[PDB]
Amino acid sequence: SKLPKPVQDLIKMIFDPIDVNYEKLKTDIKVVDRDSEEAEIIRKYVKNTHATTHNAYDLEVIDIFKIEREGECQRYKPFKQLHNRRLLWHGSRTTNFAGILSQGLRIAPPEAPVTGYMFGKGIYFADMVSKSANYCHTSQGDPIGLILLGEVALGNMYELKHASHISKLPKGKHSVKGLGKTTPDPSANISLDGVDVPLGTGISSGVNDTSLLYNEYIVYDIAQVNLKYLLKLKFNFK
Ligand SMILES: NC(=O)c1cccc2nc(-c3ccc(C(=O)NCCc4nc5ccccc5[nH]4)cc3)[nH]c12
Ligand SMILES: OC[C@H]1O[C@@](CO)(O[C@H]2O[C@H](CO)[C@@H](O)[C@H](O)[C@H]2O)[C@@H](O)[C@@H]1O
Repeated sequence: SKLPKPVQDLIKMIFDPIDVNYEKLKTDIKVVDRDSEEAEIIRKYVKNTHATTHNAYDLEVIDIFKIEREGECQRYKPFKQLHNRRLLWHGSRTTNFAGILSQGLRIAPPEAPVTGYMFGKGIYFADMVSKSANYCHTSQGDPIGLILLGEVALGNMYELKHASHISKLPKGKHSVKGLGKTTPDPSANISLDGVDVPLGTGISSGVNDTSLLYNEYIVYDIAQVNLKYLLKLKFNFK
């Protein structure tokens, strides 16, 4: 295989020779240099947005991959210039990633219940790396996890303090923001190619009557998501 060794390692991690498995993902995968500005920004995002109540583990970045899923950017076009585009976290079990990279993030079918979907059947993201990392269900035995950075086209946000359990938004609303008590310091936000990166260290939001500790972002159209990076993380438990 002519692929870089980090990419070979990733392929083995989420699965028949290696190259056919790579072509099975239908995804261009490049290694972001560890000494690049991209990598510095992403490591800062990981460092600053770890919650205090997720003190069960520390996160260390092993490898950062730049991913382009076949056809995804072509279908994100309708939302490419939509205001309020943010770079957000999405965690998931390693076992799922083979699907995620080949089919993209997807929404539960209409026949599925709304139980367990705090803000309806959609695609969920976080601005706190620990909140997304919790959804990797990493164990002390296998302390390596995968997590996505995705450009989400949030547009006009429906800001909610309590759960709705429905996936239908009012007219002129493109996403839902679950308001948490703690948000990244907005004066530290930066723009990485027209896309906001809320990598500020956590502070209080002032939102009082909220059921969430940290923010959530939900979109209800797969075309509103554009995966940009895939991180491999060492979980260091206490
Ligand atoms: N992955 C992230 O980075 C991420 C980030 C921020 C908020 C997030 N919410 C989810 C989430 C939601 C819903 C589901 C989901 O299949 N429920 C349906 C199944 C179900 N029945 C339940 C009944 C009770 C309690 C929990 C339940 N989950 C999974 C993940 N993932 C989030
Ligand atoms: O009521 C939705 C509101 O937003 C728009 C933006 O074009 O549609 C977005 O929101 C819906 C989410 O439920 C989806 O129908 C659609 O895919 C999504 O882009 C408008 O259609 C509408 O005014």
